[PDB]
Amino acid sequence: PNHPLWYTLCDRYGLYVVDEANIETHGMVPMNRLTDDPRWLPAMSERVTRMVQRDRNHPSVIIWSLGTESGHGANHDALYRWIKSVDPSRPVQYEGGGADTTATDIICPMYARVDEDQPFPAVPKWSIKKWLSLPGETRPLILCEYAHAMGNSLGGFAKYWQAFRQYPRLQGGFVWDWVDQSLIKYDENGNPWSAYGGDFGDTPNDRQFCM
Amino acid sequence: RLAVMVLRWSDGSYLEDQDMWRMSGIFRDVSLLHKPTTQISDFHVATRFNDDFSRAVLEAEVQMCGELRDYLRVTVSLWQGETQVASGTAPFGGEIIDERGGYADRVTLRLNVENPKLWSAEIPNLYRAVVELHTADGTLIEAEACDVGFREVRIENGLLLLNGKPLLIRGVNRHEHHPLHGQVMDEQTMVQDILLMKQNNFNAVRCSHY
Ligand SMILES: [Mg+2]
Ligand code: NA
Ligand code: NA
Repeated sequence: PNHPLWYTLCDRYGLYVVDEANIETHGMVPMNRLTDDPRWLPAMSERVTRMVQRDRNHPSVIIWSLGTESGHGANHDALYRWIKSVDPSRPVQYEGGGADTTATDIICPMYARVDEDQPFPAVPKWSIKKWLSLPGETRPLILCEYAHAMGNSLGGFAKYWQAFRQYPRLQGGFVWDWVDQSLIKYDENGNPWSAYGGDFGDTPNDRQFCM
Repeated sequence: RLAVMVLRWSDGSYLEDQDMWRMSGIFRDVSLLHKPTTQISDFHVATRFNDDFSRAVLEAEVQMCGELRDYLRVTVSLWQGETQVASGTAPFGGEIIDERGGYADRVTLRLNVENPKLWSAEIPNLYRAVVELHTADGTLIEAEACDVGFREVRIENGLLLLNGKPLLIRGVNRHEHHPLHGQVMDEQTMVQDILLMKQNNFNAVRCSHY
């Protein structure tokens, strides 16, 4: 959840908002080790329920999100249902566990390509065009992360948009991401320079991946 | 002496506007058939399965014409080569259907078949079904027959399935045509067509358009 003033500003200028619970357990092995564990349910619930209680009156918030990159646990299913019950006014989405689990109203893959399948074991990323038409699937598809803009990037961006326009059920996506996460450091003359991971003696690190 | 007057054009022509040569005459076989007074007038064969296809039930509905008598019987027998695998016999008089009763001139036979050999274009396994109309005592009146292939065709979850697996149609459209004889068909030509089709990885055909 963002600084409270952000929602105000989005109400007034006009932007659609995905409001997301503070839940990400990426580094667990496997990814759902905590979110499938009922002993971590109360801790998780407070991060979803308190977001809904604070933010439920802003018109700019149109979709609720259960977090990100935490696999798919039974805690997600319970919390998905909690939201659908106290606030029917907004769809709920969540990406973990293959983008199309029983915990999401919207097929929300990350980095799924337009025409090319990436058939990973257990959690494949199908081409988005193919994904809509998988036997028995009916939901809309909106990428929660796509077109990773790291460095000299964004090649093939046109290809997504040609598809978004041609397919009614392909309803677009959220580019990753807005602003470089670099920090300021100074030399011996007082000149500032932009820094990434590693530049503070911080280790282990992931270098330029923060930009 | 037979006399047949064949009209090129009729009200039937309005429903026969296929993209093809427009011709006329007696272009398929003529024949003469002799049936008894008490006879088999129609018959239906069905095959349905359990979930893994290890058990089948063959269901055959048979209809008769002529005078109805208690001594009359039908036997449907299922053969694989020279081995009889199943058999059923019953008197006429179907299940009750409504407030007025049932078909006294009809009978349904149900035969159980364990681990049936299934029909597909990949392996066209066939059984021979023989339908006998006869007396209780076992005196034949007449017999009809057909080839039987045990297969299920259903659509589920948006997929066309054959015996539970999703099909991939390698098909072609085929009109009935010969350059010398026009629209008359013969066995030699038909067999020639089927061999070429299968030699060229086709598995399906559409009877365009009749
Ligand atoms: Mg036409
Ligand atoms: Na669209
Ligand atoms: Na990053």
